[PDB]
Amino acid sequence: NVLSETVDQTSPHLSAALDGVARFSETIGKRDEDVKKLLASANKVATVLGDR
Amino acid sequence: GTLLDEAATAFGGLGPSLQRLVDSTQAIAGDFRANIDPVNDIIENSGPIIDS
Amino acid sequence: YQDLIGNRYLELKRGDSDQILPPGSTIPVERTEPALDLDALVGGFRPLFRSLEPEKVNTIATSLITIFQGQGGTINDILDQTAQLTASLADRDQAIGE
Amino acid sequence: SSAYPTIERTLAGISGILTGGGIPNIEVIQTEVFNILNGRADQIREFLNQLDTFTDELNQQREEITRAIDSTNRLLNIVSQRNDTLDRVLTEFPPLI
Amino acid sequence: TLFETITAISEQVDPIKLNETLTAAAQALDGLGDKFGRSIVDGNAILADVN
Amino acid sequence: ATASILNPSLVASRVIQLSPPYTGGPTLRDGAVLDVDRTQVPIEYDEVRNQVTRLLADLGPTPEQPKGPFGDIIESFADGFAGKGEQLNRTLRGLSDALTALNEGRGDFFAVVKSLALFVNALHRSDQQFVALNNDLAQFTNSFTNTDQ
Repeated sequence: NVLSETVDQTSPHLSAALDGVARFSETIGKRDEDVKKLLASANKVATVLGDR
Repeated sequence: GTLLDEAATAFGGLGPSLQRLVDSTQAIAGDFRANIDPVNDIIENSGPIIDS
Repeated sequence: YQDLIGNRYLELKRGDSDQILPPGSTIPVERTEPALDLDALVGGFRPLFRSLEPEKVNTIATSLITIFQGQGGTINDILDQTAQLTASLADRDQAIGE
Repeated sequence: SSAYPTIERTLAGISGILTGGGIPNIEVIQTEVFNILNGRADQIREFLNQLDTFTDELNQQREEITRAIDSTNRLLNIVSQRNDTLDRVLTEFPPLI
Repeated sequence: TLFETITAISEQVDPIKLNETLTAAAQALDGLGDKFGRSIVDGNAILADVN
Repeated sequence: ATASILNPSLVASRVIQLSPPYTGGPTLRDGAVLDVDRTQVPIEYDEVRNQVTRLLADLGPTPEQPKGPFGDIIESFADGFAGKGEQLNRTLRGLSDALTALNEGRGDFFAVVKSLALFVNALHRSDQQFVALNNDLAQFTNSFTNTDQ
């Protein structure tokens, strides 16, 4: 019963959340290699900054 | 029948995809809790220099 | 099945095509099916009955009651706020890429 | 005119569901759900509440987040179009310093 | 009547879609169900520290 | 060994089976006593009837809930996800891709977090000195750019 009423209550607010999450997730998903290279270069630069 | 059709559409071939999702989620959350202290330090001390 | 004792019989269905099958021809395996095979039916219940262990069922039930009781408004707020924030973030897709 | 499903047909349908339906997976799923919910119900509930608060706080700063993204985009565009100057600086200033 | 009702449900079950759905769900968390709960606890701590 | 009473079929003579087969080691000696802990009993037909009746009454339809718990949950899940299958699939694929991308660079990202934490923790105490530095630098440069040449 709890699951039934939870789904009945949260259903109208789910489509917009799914759409927004999908779009924002794809924003990084379509640039995976760029993001990973950015993280590696940022690791090098931030290590240089922190050590000094 | 409708629920089974929707579940098949949503969970067609996402076996490895959802496996990677859950594994990445747990790894990121664990490492974030491990490094929460640097995160707190950044959050609390970045404001002074930037506002300066 | 003719009965539950072990008697069988062969059933023929006409189909739709009007092309008469010449005498002596053989119906292929592509349109023939076996009987119940009661042993397979009984053995298929083994995982279903093994998945009904009372400990796991009760633990999951109590945990779901604890987690999702009166949390409809909280989950609605989570969904609305994350929808708005993610839509605003995705409106800057080109900016994020640049 | 019609006919009731015989016991054989009903059991054959159930057997088809059991054998072709991937039933052996269900138990595994349940087991994993157990491992998710084993003594962590209250913690998951308070996590839902904290996630609600955190998401509200982040959503209240969406305009500032967009403005920061735009500003960083502009600055990084200018720096990227002066990347040649950056290279020429990093090639010859460190020896002087 | 009982056989007719069970047959009516069985015709709607459509075991192929059920099979693929259950296979995806079982592969989703096949070896990490304790990991997901531990991650939820860790995220609870992180949110308690960040909020 | 465990002496379990078995009922082979619907109408049969019940037997006692020593369930674990012998593979070596110490053996059961004459005059041994098996307690209730190491014995088993069949399920009986009346227990099956009672459990079936109990589950059907408890989890079945009620005047308050005409469709029952399972009917209500399947109705709510069918209505609550009607048309959201493609959206949910797209959301899950995007989330998996993004989270995998973050997880592959997770070590580098948290190295960034630690290094920036060191940097900010060592530089945050001098915010006013930084403002003074910028103002003094502006004045010092103004000291040489009063005219164009």
